[PDB]
Amino acid sequence: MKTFTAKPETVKRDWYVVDATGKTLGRLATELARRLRGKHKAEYTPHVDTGDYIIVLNADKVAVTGNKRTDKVYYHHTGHIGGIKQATFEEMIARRPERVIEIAVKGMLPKGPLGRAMFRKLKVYAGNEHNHAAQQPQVLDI
Amino acid sequence: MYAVFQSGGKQHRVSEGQTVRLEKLDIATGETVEFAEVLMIANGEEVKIGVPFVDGGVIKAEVVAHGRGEKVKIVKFRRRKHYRKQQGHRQWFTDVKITGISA
Amino acid sequence: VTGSGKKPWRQKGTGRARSGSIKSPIWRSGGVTFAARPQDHSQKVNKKMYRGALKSILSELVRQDRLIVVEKFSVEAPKTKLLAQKLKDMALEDVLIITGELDENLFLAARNLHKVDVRDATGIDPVSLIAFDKVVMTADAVKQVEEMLA
Amino acid sequence: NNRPVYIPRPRPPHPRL
Amino acid sequence: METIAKHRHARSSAQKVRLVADLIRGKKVSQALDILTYTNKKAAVLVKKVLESAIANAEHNDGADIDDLKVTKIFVDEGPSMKRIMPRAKGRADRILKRTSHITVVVSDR
Amino acid sequence: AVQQNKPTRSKRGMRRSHDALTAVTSLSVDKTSGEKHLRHHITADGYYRGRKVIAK
Amino acid sequence: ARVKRGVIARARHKKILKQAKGYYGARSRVYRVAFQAVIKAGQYAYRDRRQRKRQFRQLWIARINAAARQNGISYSKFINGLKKASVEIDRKILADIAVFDKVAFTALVEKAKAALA
RNA sequence: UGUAACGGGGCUAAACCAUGCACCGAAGCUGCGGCAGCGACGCUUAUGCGUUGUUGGGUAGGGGAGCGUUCUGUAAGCCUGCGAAGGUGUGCUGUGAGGCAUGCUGGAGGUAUCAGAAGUGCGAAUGCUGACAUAAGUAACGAUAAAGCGGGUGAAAAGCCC
RNA sequence: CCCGGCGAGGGGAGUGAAAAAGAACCUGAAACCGUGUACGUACAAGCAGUGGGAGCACGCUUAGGCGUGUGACUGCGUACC
Repeated sequence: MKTFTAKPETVKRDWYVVDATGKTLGRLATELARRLRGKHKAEYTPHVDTGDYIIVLNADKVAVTGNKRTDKVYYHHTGHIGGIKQATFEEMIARRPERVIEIAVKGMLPKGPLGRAMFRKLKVYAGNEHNHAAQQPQVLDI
Repeated sequence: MYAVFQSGGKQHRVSEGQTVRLEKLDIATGETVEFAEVLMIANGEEVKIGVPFVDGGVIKAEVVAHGRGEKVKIVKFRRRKHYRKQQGHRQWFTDVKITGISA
Repeated sequence: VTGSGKKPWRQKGTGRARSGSIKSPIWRSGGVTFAARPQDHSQKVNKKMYRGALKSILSELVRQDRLIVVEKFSVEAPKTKLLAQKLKDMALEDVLIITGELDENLFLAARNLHKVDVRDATGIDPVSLIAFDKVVMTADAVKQVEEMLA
Repeated sequence: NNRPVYIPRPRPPHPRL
Repeated sequence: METIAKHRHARSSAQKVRLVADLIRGKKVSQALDILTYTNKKAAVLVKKVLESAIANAEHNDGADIDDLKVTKIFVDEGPSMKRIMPRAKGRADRILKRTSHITVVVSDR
Repeated sequence: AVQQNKPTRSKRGMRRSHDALTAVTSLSVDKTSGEKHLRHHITADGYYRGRKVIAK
Repeated sequence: ARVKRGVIARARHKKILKQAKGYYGARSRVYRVAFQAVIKAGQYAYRDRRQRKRQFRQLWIARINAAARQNGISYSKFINGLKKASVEIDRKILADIAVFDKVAFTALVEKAKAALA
């Protein structure tokens, strides 16, 4: 018969906490994208957001191997005559340590309205504390 | 309480007392048909196929209708090459209702 | 087509399609690319082929019993009423009367009868034999047929 | 509906040789 | 009741009159009348005359009590256009369309 | 200076969305004669703030 | 024998426009544009009659892979175990079982693990 | 012009070398259902095949077989004012061009089957004629000699009369 | 007869088998322009479709779907000659 399709209304989404201390940026980010997309669930549907809410703590403690800590450069254009701005990994960490983790996940997710929707589930914090204790955020070891 | 069986080259998962549409069969509309090629039978207890097609599992089914499927329009068009072609297709199907599933 | 050969407008400079005359076939009110002319549609048929078809037609009428041979067929007076009565008792409504000799009395009687035709053996055509449901031939009319058919 | 009559030269006399 | 009333072949363009029509759509006749009275458009007096006629038709040919009447439907449709020739520079000619319209107003007590 | 493609009726309506007129919806009633008139304007018969000002 | 083509031409145009119903703008109103839209829809329909089969195949594999991993085995290992165990269930049924009957899938992965070991 | 010499994220193995076992992956191959061409044989003998093997991407182009439109005969026959043609929807039907039945408008013509003849099929030709869009309620309203007020007429007056 | 400027145009009445046969008059298609109803649309990028597809609004037997309309989201996809 017709293949099962998850209905967005009747989807259960869980809350998890991931400690991002001493974790490789890319390998941690790759796992987060998988959970946010919902590919880990047997009811995964490409056109439905079946993912789960993920809280990431200690963003500033993320680790990178090699010289990426100083050689990795993030470029962004401001849409002006010469508005090309670059920041290294240290500069990003000092300014906004959470943004680097968000940038990594941003590029590991599909582009489109559904991709933006599942990205909004991620909640990255620089410190070790979060204000989402009312969501029963069970600890996820990964 | 459902079983999996192979009928027309594609497997079907049918529960008791439900109608399933499958490829045309050389059976009149008012005769029972047998499906001894049962891939899997599921119940409160689970039984699998150590050898394919279980050991004695059979499915009793009754033919209902021998209609044709919805018309499908096939269009072949080559851009700028002065070649256009049209065609139609209606696939034959057989509606069968599962009457009994053995063990 | 009535008109003049003057070019509607100059070849170049105008922003619209090149035109040569107001009478071009792709123009309104004047044209017809291949105009018809009075022609003869008559086609040749060999004498033997005409005779063979006529012989073939006569044989099959006999086979389908659509041909009835009788003695002299005549009407005493030029009255359509008499002819209608004579054909009524014979259960014939659409008949082609073929007689060896054409008499004005029979010709006038059947003139106003659409379903009835009166003809001579010489003036016999395949279409009339096929079209008419029944054909009645007199003894004299029969004889002239073989002579002309040979 | 009706063709114009003046039909001036719309092209500009400026050859790009 | 239907009690339709229309004015056909108005000289005003359908677009221009259609702005005035949207103002009074669905409103009561009492509020519609003074809204048009103080609207500074030519279409205002064209529509107002049609609305007056519709109210009169309802009062005379149909039931009375025009106080509780509303303009249930009002629409403007493009009418026949008159083609005119207007000379332009360099001997060219262009077509001027004098656009007309039909104004239809429907009022009912329910 | 001239369009390359004719705009649709959708774009035409979208541009015209701002052309809608607005009703005055601010008709005041004269103190004495009780005649509807535009605010800060004399009545049709020639009244303003109650007292007659036109006398014609 | 002059022949007028008004009736036939109008019939053909109506047939195309009927097939172009629901398209946006002139694609559903104008015949010249509607004919192109209808033809293109025909090409896409023919092409997507084949992409549908592979698109659903990918969806079933993703569902099986998620279910198998949840049971503690990779998709590639799980399928290999079934082949070794002589199980002819295809992806469509496997994905259907995983979504609905978790116990049946648990038995399948257990059977696959035994065959591999 | 802007990272801009992995497609990107990102990777210290998610790079490279050697070996191995898995899996994904096309309209390829196989399975199931259906259609058509060609060559054989068992038999029907102007046709089905209990069958058999194989073929079926296609421009220029060659070959074969068909649909539909107007008119002629069949036809003073047949359908039709308890409703023809045309128009507009819907539902069936054929591998196709198409066909059939019917709701509403329409108001008096239409035509089976089988043959015959073509002004026999349009999306393009800066095609021709008409109708209607677009730009757009945009530019402009034709000498920068100039108007203001009172009264009159009128449904209405900056433009008419005083 | 009524609205209107002793207008235009219209609503009644009447004539007629029929007045969406009213002289702008048989039939009255398409482009084009409107009013009403259902659904969608103001954080989302491209030949505007196609495959999958939730929700909503209408009807049908059954109480599960089937049909009709719309169509969020998603894979693929750069008109014709």
